[PDB]
Amino acid sequence: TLTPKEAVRLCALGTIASQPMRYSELAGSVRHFTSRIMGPSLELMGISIELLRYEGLVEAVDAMLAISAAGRRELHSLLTARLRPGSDLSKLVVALKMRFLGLMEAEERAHQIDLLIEGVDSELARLADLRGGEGGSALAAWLDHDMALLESRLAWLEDFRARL
Amino acid sequence: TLTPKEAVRLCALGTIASQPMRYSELAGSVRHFTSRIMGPSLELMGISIELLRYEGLVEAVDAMLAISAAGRRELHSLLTARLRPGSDLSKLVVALKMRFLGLMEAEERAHQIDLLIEGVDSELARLADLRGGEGGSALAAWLDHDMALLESRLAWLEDFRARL
Repeated sequence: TLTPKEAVRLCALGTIASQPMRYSELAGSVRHFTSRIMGPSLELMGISIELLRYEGLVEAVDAMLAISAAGRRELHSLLTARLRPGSDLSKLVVALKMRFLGLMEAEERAHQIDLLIEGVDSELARLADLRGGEGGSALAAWLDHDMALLESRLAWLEDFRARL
Repeated sequence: TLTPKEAVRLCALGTIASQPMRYSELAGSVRHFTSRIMGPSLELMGISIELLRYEGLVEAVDAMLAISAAGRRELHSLLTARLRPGSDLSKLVVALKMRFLGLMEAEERAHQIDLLIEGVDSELARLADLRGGEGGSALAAWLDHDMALLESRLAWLEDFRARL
């Protein structure tokens, strides 16, 4: 499974592999893509595009940049790597909140469910932003699917909240 | 958002808060619960139940143990903490695989989708293990819901694989 720095690198190397770009454009794109999927991700702000040029993964010509042979190998290595159910700890935390819901006071239980609804709403809005009409891509297909499951989760949470 | 050590602590403190238990029983329960939700989680093996007794969060009477006043405060603090879309990096990694699917060779694309199916299958089996008949709890309700969304994801991935 990839480290957060490797996930950001995968995003940068894949983005630059399609078409050459200016440093500012690449940084802006990676920041937008990663933050729409993961939320603000403030811990990743230091993971900048400057290091890629340092290791010869990206080459020049606010400079216009492009991928290199070393960058393409790193790209394939990163891209063809396994996921894990480890590296999505929120599933455990939510499962623990559900399991120990009775240990909280009534008011606090309702509040915790309100917070989960707020989070799903927020996540749907970010994915809708990223999705933008005009399908065909694996990404557009995946985003439509992920949003459909999120809409079901939102309805389930609202049902739950209404039963409390 | 909680650290992995804090999530394991939440599991331990909530489990012991219901009924007193022997060290071995508590360790076994936490290991089973956390690993069914998160997969093997081999990096968390060092996060043992021994430290809880060290900080006075749990007290004695392979010793029989029980929660203390300090443990109950820590339990509430951990239990009433926000989640984040940060701390579930697999969403980004899968989104990146979908976005850059065209950059892989045809055989590798099919293989990557086979791996995602294998992961969802595995996750469903672990959650089915944890769920065990006899509803009513927030956890049973949440697990039935999460499994329903996972079954939809499995069907979507199989559809995707059949179109390649």
